[PDB]
Amino acid sequence: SHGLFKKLGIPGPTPLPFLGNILSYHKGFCMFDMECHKKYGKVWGFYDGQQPVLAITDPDMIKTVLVKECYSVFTNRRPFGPVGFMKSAISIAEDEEWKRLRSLLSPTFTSGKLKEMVPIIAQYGDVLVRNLRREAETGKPVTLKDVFGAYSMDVITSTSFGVNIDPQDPFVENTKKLLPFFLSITVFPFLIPILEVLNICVFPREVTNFLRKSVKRMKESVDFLQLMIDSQNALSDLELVAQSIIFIFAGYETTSSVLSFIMYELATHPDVQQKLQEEIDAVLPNKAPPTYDTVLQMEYLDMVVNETLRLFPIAMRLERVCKKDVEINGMFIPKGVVVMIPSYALHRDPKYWTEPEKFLPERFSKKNKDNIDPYIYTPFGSGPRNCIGMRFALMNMKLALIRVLQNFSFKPCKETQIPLKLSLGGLLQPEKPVVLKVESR
Amino acid sequence: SHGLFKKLGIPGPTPLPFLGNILSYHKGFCMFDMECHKKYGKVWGFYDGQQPVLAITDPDMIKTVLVKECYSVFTNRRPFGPVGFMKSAISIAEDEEWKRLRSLLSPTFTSGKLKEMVPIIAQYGDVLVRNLRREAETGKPVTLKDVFGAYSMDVITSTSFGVNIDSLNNPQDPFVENTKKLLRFDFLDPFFLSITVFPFLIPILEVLNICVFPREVTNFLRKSVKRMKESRLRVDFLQLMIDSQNALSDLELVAQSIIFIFAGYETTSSVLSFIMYELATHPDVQQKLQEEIDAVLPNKAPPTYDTVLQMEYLDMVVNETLRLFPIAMRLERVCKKDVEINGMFIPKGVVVMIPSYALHRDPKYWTEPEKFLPERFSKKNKDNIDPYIYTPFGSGPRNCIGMRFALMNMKLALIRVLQNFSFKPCKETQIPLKLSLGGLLQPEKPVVLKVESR
Ligand code: HEM
Ligand code: HEM
Ligand SMILES: CC(C)(C)OC(=O)N[C@H](CS[C@H](Cc1ccccc1)C(=O)NCCCc1cccnc1)Cc1ccccc1
Ligand SMILES: CC(C)(C)OC(=O)N[C@H](CS[C@H](Cc1ccccc1)C(=O)NCCCc1cccnc1)Cc1ccccc1
Repeated sequence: SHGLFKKLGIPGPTPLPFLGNILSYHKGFCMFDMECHKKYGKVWGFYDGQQPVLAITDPDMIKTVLVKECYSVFTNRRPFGPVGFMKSAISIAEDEEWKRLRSLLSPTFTSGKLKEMVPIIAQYGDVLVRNLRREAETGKPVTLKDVFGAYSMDVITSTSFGVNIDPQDPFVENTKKLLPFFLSITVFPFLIPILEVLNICVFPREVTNFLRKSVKRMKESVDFLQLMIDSQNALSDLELVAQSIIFIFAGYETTSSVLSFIMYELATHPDVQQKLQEEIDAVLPNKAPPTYDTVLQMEYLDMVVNETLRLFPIAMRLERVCKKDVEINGMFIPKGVVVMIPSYALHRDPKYWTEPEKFLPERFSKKNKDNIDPYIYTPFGSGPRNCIGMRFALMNMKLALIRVLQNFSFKPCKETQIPLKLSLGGLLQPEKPVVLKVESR
Repeated sequence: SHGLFKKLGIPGPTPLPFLGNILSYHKGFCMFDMECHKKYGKVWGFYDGQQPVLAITDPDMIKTVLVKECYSVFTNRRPFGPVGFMKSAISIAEDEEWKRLRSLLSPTFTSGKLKEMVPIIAQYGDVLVRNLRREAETGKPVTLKDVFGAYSMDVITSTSFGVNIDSLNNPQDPFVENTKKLLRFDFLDPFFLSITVFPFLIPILEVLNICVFPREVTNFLRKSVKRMKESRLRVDFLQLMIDSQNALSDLELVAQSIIFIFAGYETTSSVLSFIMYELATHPDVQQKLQEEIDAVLPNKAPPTYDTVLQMEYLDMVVNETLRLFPIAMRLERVCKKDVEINGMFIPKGVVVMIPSYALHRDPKYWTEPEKFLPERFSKKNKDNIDPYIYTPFGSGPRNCIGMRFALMNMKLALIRVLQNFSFKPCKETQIPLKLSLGGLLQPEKPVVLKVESR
């Protein structure tokens, strides 16, 4: 099954038996995609075990997979298991059950519901300034992911459940240890049903048994939880827990990690951090509380977040599974081949970005954003199955950037890893934690 | 009220009672703004009747009005009336209504939407080449405004509604004949010179259902858009308004559609006629432009989205023509509260105007400003260009929302036409071109040129 790409005339690295091309992951998913982006061109194919993975870079072919042929061919992602009861997760759901869950959780982040969340986040924006003021009056380098993780945990637990959880909070402690052995599932896809019918999972039982019991305590009979009960009156009780774990993890690990990526760039680029503080003071003088209209008005704030998401796409890749024999843009893709879109390799392609290594917010300016292909820059994906919490994540991260830059400035320390080396492992994280100096204003 | 600029120490022509400085418009908006820019300097003020109009020319002062203090101070334009139900149009909406309509219509011209419209425009390009070939085999000078307006009406009606109204031409198509008379602003006509100068005459006409647009063209466009709703039966301009309606009104949908139909017809065809006039009067520029198209698109290759963005000299010819002929001429903003920008106090109610025509021909910014030199916008010299002195589409949140669509439709026309034909002047070609001394930016005599095939 490894002579597939040799047959279709699609180039790619020579796979090893059983392992495939996984031994080339020693530098990471991103480094392997960039090396293959230069070695083989625009389209190459490699193997994750015996699972054939086809990488595409043509924007027209990307649009056909993500947007056009979504409900017809490229509907589901790579089968991920064993998950146990977490099979009902919208991020892992497939075919008809996904459309029911996607349409059930879509009204969670409308412009009206997002406008209601601004006063809720405005409360947590003050405790963030107060806790950072303690670490500002005392010369101590701040572990940013720590305090941002506490801020990111309160937002998603309040804007989705209405419950207040407020340094050793058992949620942040449990939600973080979903962070190895997967090396086997890529090589034993047949061991996935070995653990399904016999009920074995990959997620630790304690992080699920706690969250399953916490959602039941949350079931105090318009929120993200209130939508799932009104739609129940068909939604199951165990399916309700699976969607909460995805929202709790996405609201904590994604927002806080990107916020840590933004502060590092602003501290390592003083003129960029200064120009952003001046704009924030202009739109919001006297440290005025931010509103939904003032968040979208700050364009340089949007140009900074879009540039950081370009350099640091936490998802790195985009995966879709071809469910039947099709031919898109004059290229045949067999059934079962996982079509992959290297977001990291395309965000730093020298043939689409000038100086793709450096932090230049001028790329996303309204003067220059017309030269950016929306299918090359995909930090949240695209199509009907993109990031459903995209507008919620962009709002929460900007609310933290506004409320903090009004009161503090960020400078590098001695222990600040400059340049920031990304973790050579799996998910997109720095090797050493992001620590910076905080000075009051 | 005519002593406002005397109080603020701002220069300007002495106004007359009631009329103000309107009588200096005997040569037009452009000649008046250029005479004031040379006599009074960087900042001057005049009166459109009793309405004080402050003209600014400083790049930092223009950037503050158009970009910086947009949502807070300079958000709306001069009140234009009587318009009737057309007050809900995005170009005339004010404050929260415009902010709701602007975000509602911005996804119409994204990079993906414009790339979807290329195969649709490519269809009408072949019809344009065919009609230009009939008047080319026979030695007959062509009124470019006619053949480009029909092409501009085909493109904007299909890419925004999905309906094909003009077919094979049809030199008596109703849309072009009704849209060309939608609004013909003239000073020699009293009605406009009657208002403009006096604003205590707008609310009377509103209660009489009197509008600046004739009822014949509004009642037709009211039923034409209503007939243009065919669902159940793509995602275009019409599809965006209905999906956002499911709070958009029904008559508000026709209001925004009338603006898109007019802008797609008048702006695209008028600038194209200005471009072809410079190409015929400068065969070297037309030759050098034809060689670039043959290099990117050999053997008459069909133009695509990516190949259009590659032609630099095509972008340089369009930019220099838009410099010599800014169809908007002016950029006006209303100061809604007392402010002090760049060390200058501006009272509330004063209309801040940016003379785009006078700035595009300023000798202290452009070397030989009256000469057609596309080399000004070359990558060697484009860095020596201030983006707030050359504003053919405005700047800031309330700029031309159809800028990237207009630039594409004109280039897609220039490519497919120059691939097959060359343009030369005639006996009846007005050389030099005299601009209309009236209101809107048009030539006096229509641009007529001979069409030779290749
Ligand atoms: C900087 C922050 C975030 C980034 C960059 C991000 C990125 C992404 C990406 C790339 C995808 C896949 C798109 C595709 O496959 O085409 C995705 C899916 C998803 N995102 Fe996010 N995300 C972020 C934050 C969030 C947040 C705060 C939530 C809150 C609920 C969330 C919920 C989801 C869900 C549920 C999915 C799966 C959707 C589906 O399977 O239909 N994400 N995200
Ligand atoms: C060569 C072609 C065109 C030129 C030079 C041009 C120029 C301009 C200028 C200078 C403005 C005012 C900007 C400001 O005040 O800051 C404007 C506004 C506008 N233009 Fe155009 N335009 C062109 C074609 C088009 C097209 C094709 C459309 C299609 C819809 C369009 C729709 C509009 C609208 C709706 C506004 C008002 C925007 C608002 O009020 O928010 N224009 N145009
Ligand atoms: C990396 C590897 C090989 C291990 O496999 C993936 O884990 N890969 C996913 C498949 S299942 C994933 C598992 C999971 C993780 C944490 C908690 C619960 C389940 C999953 O459901 N996570 C949804 C998290 C929400 C989120 C996270 C980041 C950005 N936005 C939203 C495929 C996938 C990757 C990235 C985005 C969406 C889907
Ligand atoms: C000569 C005078 C007084 C009229 O003076 C202006 O022309 N002044 C406008 C004010 S109302 C204008 C009226 C109108 C005209 C024709 C059809 C419908 C309404 C208006 O709304 N037309 C929008 C047309 C779209 C367009 C036209 C040209 C370029 N792009 C887009 C203020 C104004 C000027 C320039 C751009 C936008 C607004």
